[PDB]
Amino acid sequence: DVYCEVCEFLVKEVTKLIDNNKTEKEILDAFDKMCSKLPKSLSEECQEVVDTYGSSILSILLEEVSPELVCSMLHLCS
Repeated sequence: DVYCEVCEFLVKEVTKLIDNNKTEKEILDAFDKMCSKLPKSLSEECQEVVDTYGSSILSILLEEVSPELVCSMLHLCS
């Protein structure tokens, strides 16, 4: 309800990049600018999530697992 919020944030943003035809390389690189979207309170936690979870989020999304389930699958939400 903290690492969960940043996790829901990232999932959506990555599925936007998926829906806009970004290669996987391009999304890994778009992780640095993603946490810029957020206020400073959250940024640090955000970069903690990108660092351990980012590419695992992307891969699961790329397996066609529902965006909805990603964060709880990874034990960041729920």
